[PDB]
Amino acid sequence: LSQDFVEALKAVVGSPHVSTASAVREQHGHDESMHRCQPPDAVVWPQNVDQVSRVASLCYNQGVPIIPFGTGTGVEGGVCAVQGGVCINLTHMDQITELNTEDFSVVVEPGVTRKALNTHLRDSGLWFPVDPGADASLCGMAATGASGTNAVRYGTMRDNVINLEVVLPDGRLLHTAGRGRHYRKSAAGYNLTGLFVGSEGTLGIITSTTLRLHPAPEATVAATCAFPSVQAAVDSTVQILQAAVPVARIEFLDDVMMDACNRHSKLNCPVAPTLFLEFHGSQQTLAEQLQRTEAITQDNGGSHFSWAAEKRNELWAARHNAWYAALALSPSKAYSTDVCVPISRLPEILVETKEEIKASKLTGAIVGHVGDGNFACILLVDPDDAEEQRRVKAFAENLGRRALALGGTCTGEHGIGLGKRQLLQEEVGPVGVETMRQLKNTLDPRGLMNPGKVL
Ligand SMILES: Cc1cc2nc3c(=O)[nH]c(=O)nc-3n(C[C@H](O)[C@H](O)[C@H](O)COP(=O)(O)OP(=O)(O)OC[C@H]3O[C@@H](n4cnc5c(N)ncnc54)[C@H](O)[C@@H]3O)c2cc1C
Ligand SMILES: CC(C)[C@@H](O)C(=O)O
Repeated sequence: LSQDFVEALKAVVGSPHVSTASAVREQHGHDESMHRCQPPDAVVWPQNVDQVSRVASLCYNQGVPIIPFGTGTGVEGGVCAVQGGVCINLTHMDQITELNTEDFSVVVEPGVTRKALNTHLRDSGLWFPVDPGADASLCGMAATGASGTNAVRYGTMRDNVINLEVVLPDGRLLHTAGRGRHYRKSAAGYNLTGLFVGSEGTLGIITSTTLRLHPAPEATVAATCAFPSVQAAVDSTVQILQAAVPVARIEFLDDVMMDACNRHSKLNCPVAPTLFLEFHGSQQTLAEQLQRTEAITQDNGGSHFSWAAEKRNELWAARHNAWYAALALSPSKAYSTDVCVPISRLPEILVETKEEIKASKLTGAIVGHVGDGNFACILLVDPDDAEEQRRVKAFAENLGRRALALGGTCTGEHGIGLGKRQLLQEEVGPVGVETMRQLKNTLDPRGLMNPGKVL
């Protein structure tokens, strides 16, 4: 990467905000996944949207790849600079603007995390529900199409993103639903917002997100329920959803995951396949949701609810850190699967996955947003064991195809990145692939917008 080009970058954002140092680049060449670190040629921190546009234009017209970088908590190698180029760390734009409490909406820049937004919303009676376990950039969550434990009731990022400000690859500024606009529904033209949610930085750079806010629940109750088998826990989940109990959270941990979270946190739950549950409503509706949910779990051998305030906070902090609890079993890197299937097929595939984990030499922990028909298998890797690494690939790839055989999807929330590109081709077929690629080509003709990812 030439000296003239570095100086041009410095002319846009300022000398302290451009780095070609090896250590700085290596810190931006990987996320939380096992994908090998591939350092960008430079890291740049733009200070405002005009600078983002000018950096993109400079890179695009010089043939230099662009890698958007949020908080680096992705798990599919999205930020890995597989073709080098300029990593654009967006987190110095960290302002919350256009807070509209009366319309339930807010605008956030990429440096704002969910924790920052909800802390600033304290005493407002509103909150933002989509809750990945990591302290992630909200614009990064828009880019990956993230969900979370609350999504079963309050929706995913796709459900809660109202508008996006996007710097297109050549530097043009797009407001996907129109500058400053926010509303509950629209039929005006083609919905551009949904195209950029889940685009993983391959269609442009999200520089602000307009988010739907939600009213805080009147009352909240959380509990855990232990089961004799995976089958019993997942049958309960499916029957709770089919009875239309509006649970706020319903999370599955197998016995391995439960034990790992016990060891990594303040919990001392029975080591067994377990559901973490949370209910929102008034006192009347809570008692009614509880009684219907306990009846279903009892029918499948579930324990009486272990109730949980500080202890719901420790409960959900343990769940949110399950990824790190799993890593701490083999102090190793990990790969995560992320399939999502029609809910009636969830018992088949979860039980089958548990049986396959045991039948193989591999270690795995299972945790899942099962209210969405979604779960993750966390598979540890010795970073220096090449034989283990292909067995992990082979396992994750066979699980993905089993989900596809059931009518599901290879990723419910994490995205495709580097790891699921072949599975995506099988999921949507040749006309789906060509259509997606035609969309990529019109927004990024030169193929410089995070190349090598998704497609
Ligand atoms: C402990 C843990 C728990 C997690 N739990 C969940 C969970 O429950 N649900 C879930 O969905 N994910 C979860 N994740 C994954 C991850 O946190 C999410 O995918 C999150 O949305 C990534 O955001 P980020 O800014 O950290 O992404 P990064 O890793 O910085 O980037 C991810 C991808 O998005 C692109 N990108 C980032 N920011 C932008 C932007 N502003 N504009 C355009 N493209 C951009 C990058 O180029 C890359 O391709 C978890 C991760 C960890 C470590
Ligand atoms: C599996 C990890 C990465 C996240 O998706 C979670 O559900 O906690």
